[PDB]
Amino acid sequence: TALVCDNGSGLVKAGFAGDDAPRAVFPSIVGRPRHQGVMVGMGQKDSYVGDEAQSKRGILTLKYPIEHGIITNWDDMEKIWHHTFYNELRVAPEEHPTLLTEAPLNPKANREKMTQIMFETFNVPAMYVAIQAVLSLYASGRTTGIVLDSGDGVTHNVPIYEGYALPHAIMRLDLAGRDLTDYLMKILTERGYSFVTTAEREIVRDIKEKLCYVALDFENEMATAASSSSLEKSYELPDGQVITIGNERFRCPETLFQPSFIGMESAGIHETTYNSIMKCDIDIRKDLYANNVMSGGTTMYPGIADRMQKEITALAPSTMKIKIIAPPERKYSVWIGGSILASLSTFQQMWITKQEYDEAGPSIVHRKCF
Amino acid sequence: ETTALVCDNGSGLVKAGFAGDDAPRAVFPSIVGRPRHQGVMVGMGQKDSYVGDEAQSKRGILTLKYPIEHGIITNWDDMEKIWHHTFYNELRVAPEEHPTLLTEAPLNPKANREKMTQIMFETFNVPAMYVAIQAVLSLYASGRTTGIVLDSGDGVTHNVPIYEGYALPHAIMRLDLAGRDLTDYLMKILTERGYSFVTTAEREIVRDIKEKLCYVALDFENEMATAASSSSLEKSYELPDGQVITIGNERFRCPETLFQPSFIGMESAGIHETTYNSIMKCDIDIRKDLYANNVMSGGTTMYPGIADRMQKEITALAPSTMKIKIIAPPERKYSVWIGGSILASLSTFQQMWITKQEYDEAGPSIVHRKCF
Amino acid sequence: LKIQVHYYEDGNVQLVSHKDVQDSLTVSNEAQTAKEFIKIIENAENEYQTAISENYQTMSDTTFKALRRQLPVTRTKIDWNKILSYKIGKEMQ
Ligand SMILES: Nc1ncnc2c1ncn2[C@@H]1O[C@H](COP(=O)(O)OP(=O)(O)O)[C@@H](O)[C@H]1O
Ligand SMILES: Nc1ncnc2c1ncn2[C@@H]1O[C@H](COP(=O)(O)OP(=O)(O)O)[C@@H](O)[C@H]1O
Ligand SMILES: [Mg+2]
Ligand SMILES: [Mg+2]
Repeated sequence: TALVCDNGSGLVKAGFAGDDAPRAVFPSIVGRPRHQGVMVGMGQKDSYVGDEAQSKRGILTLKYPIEHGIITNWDDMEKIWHHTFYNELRVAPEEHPTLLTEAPLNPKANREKMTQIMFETFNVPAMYVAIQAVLSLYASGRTTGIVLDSGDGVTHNVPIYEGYALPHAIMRLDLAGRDLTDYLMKILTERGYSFVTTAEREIVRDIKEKLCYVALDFENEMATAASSSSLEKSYELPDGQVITIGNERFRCPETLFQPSFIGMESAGIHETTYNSIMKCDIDIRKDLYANNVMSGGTTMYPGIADRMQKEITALAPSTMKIKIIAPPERKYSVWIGGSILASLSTFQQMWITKQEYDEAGPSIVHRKCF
Repeated sequence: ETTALVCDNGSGLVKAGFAGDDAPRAVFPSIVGRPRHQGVMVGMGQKDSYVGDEAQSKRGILTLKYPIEHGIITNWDDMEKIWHHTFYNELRVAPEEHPTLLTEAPLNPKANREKMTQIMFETFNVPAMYVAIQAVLSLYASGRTTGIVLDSGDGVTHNVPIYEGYALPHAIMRLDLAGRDLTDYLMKILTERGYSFVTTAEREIVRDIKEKLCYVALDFENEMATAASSSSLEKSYELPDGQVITIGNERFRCPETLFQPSFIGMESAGIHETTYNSIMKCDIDIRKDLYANNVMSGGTTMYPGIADRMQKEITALAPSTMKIKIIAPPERKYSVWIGGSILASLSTFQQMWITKQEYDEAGPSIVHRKCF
Repeated sequence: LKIQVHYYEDGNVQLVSHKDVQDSLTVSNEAQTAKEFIKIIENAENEYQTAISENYQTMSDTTFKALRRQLPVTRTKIDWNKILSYKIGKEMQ
């Protein structure tokens, strides 16, 4: 039984290949104690991984091992993988081949150290590394289209024609849900709320997941928000305090379309998608315009499909049919596509086994693997 | 002849005066004191409140309140009393003939600025008013146009990078750790030697001890080792009742919280790390001029070891080929006011005021339109 | 070495480039000096193409920024109600 593990920058989605849903979805954080321990009749650990961190975050400093898609801490990634294999899945990694995910346009040493760690410390019979947007297109039941994959660290625009990603048109924007959480923390200071600690960052993340949305027209929404309090919404804090936000609900996701709100040079996701389409040949542009597929949790705002349709319709020629596919399960779409790919009959001879790694070294992943 | 007034309303002090001067005319504490006992002698004045130096003179029979906490005005009637005592008792002017310039910390609530505009226009009714960031005024007083300003006072320590007069808003960082938290931490750690300070009048005594005796160590662990080894770093202070106290190693533990905020339980990084993060959030081609023009302003930057320690910490954080220069002027306790007088004395600032007719047309929300 | 490219879909864009490469080789029998000629041709043209690709990578931060920046140094759009606030900051030396 193969293992499909999606190590995102904000969540870990792992399970068995063949199931329709992931079995372990937990935050990718390592928490460490911050205060003085005075009681000796207690477990008294030094590192908390996953939900155990989120249940103890008020006395903990939280660290994300992945920052902007690349892995910064490898000991914490080892801890994440150990907790995934032994505590959330209850499996032995010596018996199961493991499928891994990787964002496109990434440094090669990340894949090198990933293969080295997965073959030297958590020894698997075989392993494979796949691109996330290609798997998200595979999970949607199509083989040609453009995938907008926006998660916690990166936003990617990947066009795939006949099951092959087009590497000369892959676009990368360094803006995702972590930057939106930090921008919401910055703009909640206008109403008097202070969020500083890493524990309160999770509270603001919950606020963003609960209350924010995407305005269809930004200037008209800002005009209506400044005319009456029909857009104000209330949120109850963990300590019982009640906060109210009126126009921060749609200003925070507007950084996806206006990235200069946090001071980034790149263009919005609509212009990024139009640039990724326009770098391709003319005879496939109709198929790429007709098959826009959303992916990831940052596309879960309840206004993003209509706004993206309006903006791409504005950018595209007027005789072009624009269709945007936003599946309701797109928070788990890389995992489902990996489950489809790992349960295929001819995929079983594409595994990088341990013998080829012994005969090659930590560079086989650039030749047998994409 | 309508000369402008420059008023700096900090968390602990009010620095007010006229535009064009090189020094503030009125520097007084931002406190309001009210009686806590009963009055048994009749025939006197016996007013219900005391503002400024008179509150500090009879602080033994008064409880003291600060209307500004961490850069945010919490009590508005007390701020009315503070501004009235500024205009009518410390400056002896009528604020109907002078436009006024006020200062504000960055990343503040919008309601504070709206209410400041409202109270200036229909209580102390002025022909014009402006609200300005404090760190850009510190750089205006320093004589530079590019550089990063660390303003640390009684409520807010903030870092603002300015490049050729352009304040860079995405690298402006704010910490709610300043001299009042340092005073409270020294008040806490003074109980190790048996000195107990509780009341709000004794907080002023502990603040005076901190101003007279504290300093920033170059190396903290070596300073702790030489404090434990010998009794050569101890100093003595005399209380108002004649008692003498002695502190040996509380002198450098109190401003170590500016570099290690975990002493008071805070998770934030130090002021050196905040400065390095503010520089690293700027453009890559302007970081040389920002590293060469580090400017320190405010009263919490007046410890006599802080420039060399900040130089060592930034040189540790910066790459080895970069030049780090940290500028601490001798008059940096009043630097926002001097730059405010420079800004208010300029010919091209006279179109930047918010006039009374504009407030009548637009209400108290034009301050988000005309002021940064 | 010369490259010329024209692309004119909705507007117009042209690229002209050339490079002069001077090196030396040893002289022996015909096969070995032919292999050395092919080797120096490979090691010149590969570096030329890789340098062209790396020059296209850093166009928007080094050379295009010298003509027009993508964003100002404030990393934000211009507030058109505050033009004098940008003009005031350069009058103090
Ligand atoms: N309902 C929602 N609305 C907006 N954002 C959401 C919602 N649910 C999740 N997110 C965001 O999605 C991000 C992670 O989604 P996902 O792509 O599944 O994980 P990863 O980015 O680690 O692959 C989180 O940062 C979270 O803020
Ligand atoms: N020489 C000094 N050493 C240490 N701290 C000082 C010194 N002078 C002033 N302070 C501190 O600076 C604080 C206020 O400084 P300042 O910035 O001038 O006022 P405000 O914060 O009200 O604007 C006071 O709380 C005081 O404790
Ligand atoms: Mg993902
Ligand atoms: Mg001040």
